[PDB]
Amino acid sequence: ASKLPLVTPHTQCRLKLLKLERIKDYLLMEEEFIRNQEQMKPLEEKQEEERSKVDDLRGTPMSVGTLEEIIDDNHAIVSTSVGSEHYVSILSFVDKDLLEPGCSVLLNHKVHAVIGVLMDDTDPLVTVMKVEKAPQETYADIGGLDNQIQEIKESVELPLTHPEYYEEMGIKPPK
Amino acid sequence: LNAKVRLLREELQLLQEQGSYVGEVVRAMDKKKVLVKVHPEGKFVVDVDKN
Repeated sequence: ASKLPLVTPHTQCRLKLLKLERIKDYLLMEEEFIRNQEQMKPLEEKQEEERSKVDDLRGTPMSVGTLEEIIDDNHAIVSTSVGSEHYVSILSFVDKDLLEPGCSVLLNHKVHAVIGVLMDDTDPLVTVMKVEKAPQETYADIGGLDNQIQEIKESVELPLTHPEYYEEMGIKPPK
Repeated sequence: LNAKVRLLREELQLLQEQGSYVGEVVRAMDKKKVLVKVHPEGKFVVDVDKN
C-alpha cells in the first residue's frame, strides 16, 4: 500500500534485512499510537459528518459528464451529455489518480465542478482474447517434449516465479 | 357524491403541479443513490426517497 522501496541490494542480504526491520518498527510505533488514540477517542463521529459536508457540496442531482482535457492545474473541460463544453473547477475531494481524458466524470448540477468519477466496463477486448484455464488439460496431458517445455518454462514462467536469478546477474529475460 | 365534488373542485391546483421524468435505472450503487438515464438527456446520480 504505497510503501517505501528498500533499495538495498534487493537480494537476500543484511542491508535488505535492516532496511525492512526499520520499516517494520516504524509501522509498529504507528500502530501502537493509533490504537492508543482509538481507545482514547473513537473519532467515528468526527470522521463522519465529513461525508455529510461533502454530500452537501455535491448536490443530489449529480450529472455524469465526460472529461475531455485536464489543464494540469485542478481545472478541466467537462462535456455534458448533449455535447456542450464547459470549463469547470476540480474540487479537492476527487481522487485525481482516477482522472484521465475520456473518464465519466460526475459534475455538479448548477456549477458542473468536477466532484467524482465512475468505473467503466472491463471489456474493450479483455474478455474476447483472454483464454482463462485451458479446457483441454494441464502439463499432465503433454508428454515427449521435456526439453521444449523446459525452454518455455525458463523463457516465460521462470522470470515471473523467481526474478532473483535473472536479477542477480543483470540480464533481462529473453524477449 | 360530496367527496367526488370536492375532489373535482380541488383538481385544478393538483393539475398545476409539475410532472416527473421517467428514467431507466442503470445500477443501484453507493449508500442510497442510483444512476439513472433520463431519455434523451444524460445520466445522473440521484437520491432515493425513504419509501
